[PDB]
Amino acid sequence: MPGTKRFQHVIETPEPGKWELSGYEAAVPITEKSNPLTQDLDKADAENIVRLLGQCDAEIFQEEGQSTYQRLYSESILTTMVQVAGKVQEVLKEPDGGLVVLSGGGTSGRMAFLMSVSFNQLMKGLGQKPLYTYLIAGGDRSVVASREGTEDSALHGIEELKKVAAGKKRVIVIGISVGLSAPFVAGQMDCCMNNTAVFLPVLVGFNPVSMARNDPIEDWSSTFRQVAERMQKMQEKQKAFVLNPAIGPEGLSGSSRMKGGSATKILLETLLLAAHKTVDQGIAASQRCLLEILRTFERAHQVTYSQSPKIATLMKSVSTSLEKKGHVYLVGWQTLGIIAIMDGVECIHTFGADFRDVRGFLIFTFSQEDFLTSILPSLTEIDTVVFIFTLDDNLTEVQTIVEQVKEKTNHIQALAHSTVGQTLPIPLKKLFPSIISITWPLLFFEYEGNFIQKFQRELSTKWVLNTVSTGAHVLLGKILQNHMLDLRISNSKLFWRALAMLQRFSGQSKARCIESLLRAIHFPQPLSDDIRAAPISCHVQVAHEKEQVIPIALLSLLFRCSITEAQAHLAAAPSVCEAVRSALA
Ligand SMILES: CC(C)(O)c1ccnc(-c2cccc3cc([C@H](NS(=O)(=O)C4CC4)c4c(Cl)cnc(N)c4F)sc23)c1
Ligand SMILES: O=P(O)(O)OC[C@@H](O)[C@@H](O)[C@H](O)[C@@H](O)CO
Repeated sequence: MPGTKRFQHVIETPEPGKWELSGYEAAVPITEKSNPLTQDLDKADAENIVRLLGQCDAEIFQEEGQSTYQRLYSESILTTMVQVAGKVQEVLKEPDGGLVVLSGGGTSGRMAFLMSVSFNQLMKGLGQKPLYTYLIAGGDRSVVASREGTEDSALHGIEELKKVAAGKKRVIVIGISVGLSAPFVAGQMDCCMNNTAVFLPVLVGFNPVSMARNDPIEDWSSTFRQVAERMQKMQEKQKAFVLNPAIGPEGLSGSSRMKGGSATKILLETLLLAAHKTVDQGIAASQRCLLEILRTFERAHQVTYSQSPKIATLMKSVSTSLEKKGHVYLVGWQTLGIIAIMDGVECIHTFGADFRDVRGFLIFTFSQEDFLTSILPSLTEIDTVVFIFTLDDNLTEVQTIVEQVKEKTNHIQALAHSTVGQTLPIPLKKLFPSIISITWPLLFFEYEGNFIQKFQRELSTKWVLNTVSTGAHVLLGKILQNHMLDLRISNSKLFWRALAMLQRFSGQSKARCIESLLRAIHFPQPLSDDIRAAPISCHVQVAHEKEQVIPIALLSLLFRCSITEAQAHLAAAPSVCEAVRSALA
């Protein structure tokens, strides 16, 4: 019948109580799983929220059991990291015609950008020509934009790759897809494997290859899984590498911007930084140089979450201000301001947020008097402003801005990073009662910019902002257990997550879940056989433009009613969330 092949590969909903015994749980990609830790994330008070996420973040460094999946510290993973370091050296010693591309969609693209710059800086601080570049799906504007649709073409990945790679004779392509999912990266990897004379592909994500996506990609013939499997075969002869430790589920299910993005920086900062440090010394990069770096990042989690109490407070404030229809400002310097901007933008697609709700500023790129003349005017009693900087920053700029903002609102807070024994100028201190200062131990360091200190700081801020933005929205009641039910379907991945979420919460067959989702999407059009057989992109393109699709679908299924009926009931409920929970009892 129509739609049987489109949906053939969706696993059937199990019968009640047998989610485990059917083998269904074992098939959920680690990156899509419900993290047992956060099953009641929707009931946790702010303090618990910080704790539960700091703990989800911790799983990044948790060791492999004695049967189960390789992790970061597993010997097979570290070996792979060393051999890739190795290949990145060959290219470092031959910089004419050599290039290193970091590539992904969404937050994977954003991570790739930050790291391309950092390592380009390093090469320059040492007077050598920069060999790094990045690619992000949808081009360079995607870096600071919510543009979830752009990851779904393999040809557009290959195109961007052929662009930045022309003329070059040795290119290392680091494709980053947390879920081993993005067609944008899959095409790059396959192109690489078709021309190894020039290309060395390296795939980075956090599922076993047996859980890589196996869906048809609409402009292409292999699936991400086949690609990743061909890469794996090639690794024995060292012409492709798959670097894919399990780090455990996200605290918020499928929100791969969180642990996935952090583990991405962790994993590649470590490996690339080792690669540089050790070319100098004329030594093979070793499992032990990586280890040093890895353990440092691991201390960095402990140091960051030492400050948990004031992380929770900042959260409580961010939430209150969102709850009163107010807005949130994340102001910060150099690289930390970027991260601030990446985080606010990600709340748009993650939580259904207006871009003003949580937004970031680099000193988007609106600097001193400009910020004070444009943004400063229109503030309010109820708004929250966060200042994010290090004690190596233009602290004059800082205190100026804090001052004027002080008058507009009281809900300021700061995130301040120091080397131990640095101190706050006291006009800055008195301006923040409960300041969040993270003081870093002294560490020995090879290079001028002290890159290992940037990496620590960037990561620690990422964790703080991710945890704040995410738990603020959970406090508002927007999250259902540990799932974001009411997401906007803007790509094929998100279509499949919507469907799976409808199987999970309704408990009903796949045939019905699919029907109810396609009806909610395409309403007022009825389900014809064309619609049933359409490619997934046609569903996406229509769902992208609507509201509450997935809750309308769930209601229809829970009441056994039409879309007309479920819509009227959702309109008669106090809120989306109230209606859904209600129906679920
Ligand atoms: C936990 C919950 C709600 O049950 C859930 C959430 C999301 N996905 C699943 C799930 C369960 C079983 C298999 C698959 C397969 C998934 C899906 N693969 S697919 O697109 O080729 C196929 C069309 C579904 C997928 C997706 Cl959507 C993202 N990443 C990976 N690696 C992945 F395999 S998600 C998923 C389960
Ligand atoms: O890295 P992946 O698995 O290919 O995911 C790439 C993008 O879908 C993903 O980063 C998305 O933008 C984030 O909002 C997830 O929280």
